[PDB]
Amino acid sequence: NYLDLFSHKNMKLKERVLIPVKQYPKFNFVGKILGPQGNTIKRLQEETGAKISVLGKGSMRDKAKEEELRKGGDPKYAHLNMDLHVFIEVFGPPCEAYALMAHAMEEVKKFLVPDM
Amino acid sequence: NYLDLFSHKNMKLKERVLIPVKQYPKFNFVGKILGPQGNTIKRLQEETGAKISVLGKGSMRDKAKEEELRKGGDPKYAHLNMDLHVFIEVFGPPCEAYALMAHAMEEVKKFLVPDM
Repeated sequence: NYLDLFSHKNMKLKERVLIPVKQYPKFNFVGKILGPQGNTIKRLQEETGAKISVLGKGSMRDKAKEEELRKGGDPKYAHLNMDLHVFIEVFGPPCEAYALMAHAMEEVKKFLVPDM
Repeated sequence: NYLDLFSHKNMKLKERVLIPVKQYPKFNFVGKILGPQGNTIKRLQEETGAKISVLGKGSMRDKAKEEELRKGGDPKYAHLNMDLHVFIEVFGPPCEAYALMAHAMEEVKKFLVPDM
């Protein structure tokens, strides 16, 4: 469409960011992002105002539970075939939607490139 | 697609931002953005690392030249039917393409919402 700076309806922005395991062979990304019992990624979302979730091959870490669930074919576990990644979604007023997503990308970069 | 944080090939991002003339009845937006013979929007681009251009009904300010060019139907003047807007385009490495466009949006907000 067009972007209207004074629009009351929010636009969405979405990104699937690969988790660079190739580049960090011994780094437990998945662990770090999620945290002691769900609490990190919880505050990460609270802090960014975005929806962030980890998805794809290796996201439960547990090759079995993933094979079971994949093979179960429940649609919700669809993502389990995909490369491991972080799925960032914002829903924001046009005047700030880019700000939101960029902030969110920053915060997430901190995890995915941890020696930045 | 997917977003790769360690990718050498740049992604593009584009936005068409309406210039809110209804909201600022007596404000010469077009003038301000372009400047003394082209120099503002020139630095704006230099500073953001983005491609920024003003387009649509009123972007020359000159009802005649616009009628002539519209009716001339040269494809380049296509935009002359559209609402007046700023067209922001970035071409950037994935790890910072969002940063770039958000910065650029901010800089442009500065012009389009001038009393903010």
